[PDB]
Amino acid sequence: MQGQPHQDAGMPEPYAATADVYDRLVDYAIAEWGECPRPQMADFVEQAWAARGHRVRRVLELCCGTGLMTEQLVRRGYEVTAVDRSETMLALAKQRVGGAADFHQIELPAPLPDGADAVVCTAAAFNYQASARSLGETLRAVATVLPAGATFVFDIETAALLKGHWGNRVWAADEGDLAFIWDFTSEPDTTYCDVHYTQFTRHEAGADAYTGVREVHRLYAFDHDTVRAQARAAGFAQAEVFDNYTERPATDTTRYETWVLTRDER
Amino acid sequence: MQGQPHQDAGMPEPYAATADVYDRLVDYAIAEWGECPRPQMADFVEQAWAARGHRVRRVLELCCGTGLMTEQLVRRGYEVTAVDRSETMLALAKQRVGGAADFHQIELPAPLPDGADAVVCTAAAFNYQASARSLGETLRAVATVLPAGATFVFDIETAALLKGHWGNRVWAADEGDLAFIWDFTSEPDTTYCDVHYTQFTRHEAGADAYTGVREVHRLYAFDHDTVRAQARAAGFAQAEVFDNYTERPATDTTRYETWVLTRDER
Ligand SMILES: Nc1ncnc2c1ncn2[C@@H]1O[C@H](CSCC[C@H](N)C(=O)O)[C@@H](O)[C@H]1O
Ligand SMILES: Nc1ncnc2c1ncn2[C@@H]1O[C@H](CSCC[C@H](N)C(=O)O)[C@@H](O)[C@H]1O
Repeated sequence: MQGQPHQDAGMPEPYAATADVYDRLVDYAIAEWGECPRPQMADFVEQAWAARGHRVRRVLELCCGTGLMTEQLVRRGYEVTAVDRSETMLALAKQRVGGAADFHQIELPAPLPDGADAVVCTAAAFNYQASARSLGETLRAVATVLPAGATFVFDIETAALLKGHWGNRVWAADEGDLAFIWDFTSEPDTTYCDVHYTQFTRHEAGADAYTGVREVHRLYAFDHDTVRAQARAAGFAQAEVFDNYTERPATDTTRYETWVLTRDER
Repeated sequence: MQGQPHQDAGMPEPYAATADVYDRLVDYAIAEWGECPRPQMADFVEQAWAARGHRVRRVLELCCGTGLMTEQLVRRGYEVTAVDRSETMLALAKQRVGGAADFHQIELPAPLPDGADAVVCTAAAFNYQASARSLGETLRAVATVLPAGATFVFDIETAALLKGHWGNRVWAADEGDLAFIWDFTSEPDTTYCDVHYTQFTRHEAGADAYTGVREVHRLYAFDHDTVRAQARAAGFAQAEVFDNYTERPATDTTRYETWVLTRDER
């Protein structure tokens, strides 16, 4: 996976070993750090479409993961195409949604399936973009399949958090059947934070045996000037930034920034 | 163990399951949180004795643990008596020091061996005292064996930390062969913090099997007025408080307070 630490043989790529705990860790993130529940994310994007008079029918979802946002869009009656680089994540998305969405294994940046009325990318997937250059190339791929005036909504963890909050701190929990640790490290003059994730899964209740699994996730911070510059060059001169899928403009307490990009029109 | 959470059958008392990782966790605490290395603790207590003209020969050490402070005192030529409630901790202290100190298994408060010229209690052992009442009873036991003008030096984690720092936060580390989590919880109107400690010990390098162990430690906060009141009632009207085994008076950044109590004289 481009942009992730070079590591030994048999070391998992992000989500290659942890896909089967992802939904549980999302429930934890919602309860602990303020990650937005998917129904609210879907309410927000629908409100954004309605406020522009967009008769959105076809939605392209990037980095769909296990399909938590995909299922909201499918339930609401959209014709959903959903893409992700991870075969383990996609297998869970297919279990959740079945044939009600069209799934593709694609590593961004790469050409995207044509025909959408709107594009979404939820839950900080864009923090895996390896560079401002790659981010711009991914935004170009989106612009290619969106008509003038159409919208792309995505969220990222705010740049300071990957350097000054989580920054170099540690979080963990012991839930008995599973214990997990996130150890964040960010070197002085880099734009990224390495998250060393470790988990221990109990073999059986009432016994003390566990299996340990580790994954390293490199997360890149993008400041507002970089997002705006790459968006403009990609064909989204208009970009706005909100606080975590609410209509409140982003402020200094925002942890998850929701960017609403509008495709250039005439 | 009085003052510790009532828990199920087969749940370890403090240090009953973790004595064999204690020295390693002290090395971690020294590196991570600023716990004072034992040679410096010993330098500080010796400087305090010299500043009073005390020809200290016999030292009583309370809550000696695995003997890290005991070994400093023995090396420096003192005649050391050392006591602790924990058979697992004392077995490690005897491995370290052998017959060069006189060890007793005693749970404080209780009568102490007579004859000391000075008493010490290092590394926050007094935060296990179950109440201000118990603390006072332990101080009385010390006063009983100390002559007029003699000193008792002990340290405690500062009251605010057990309510406002560690307070309700989490710390953890994954070191490969051992991973550990401290999960601190402190209810609104209590004077104590429960530390849920969990560790996972690797069976062998190059394999993913671990064994999990948990211990719960209830730590009590004592404010300055309480320490001073119980010390006075016990026969130590003079009490002074320093920052972590330096000659600097305690301040608002002090995490480990070093109390120097002087036995009443005429
Ligand atoms: N360059 C890239 N191309 C495609 N998928 C990517 C990617 N970088 C990261 N991902 C995917 O981004 C996801 C991040 S987790 C977010 C999942 C989902 N959007 C949700 O709302 O829960 C993972 O499934 C990961 O495999
Ligand atoms: N009431 C009590 N009576 C005796 N020992 C006690 C006690 N409460 C706690 N302890 C002991 O206090 C120790 C705390 S760890 C500190 C060990 C040592 N003084 C050092 O400098 O490293 C443990 O060994 C524990 O068993």
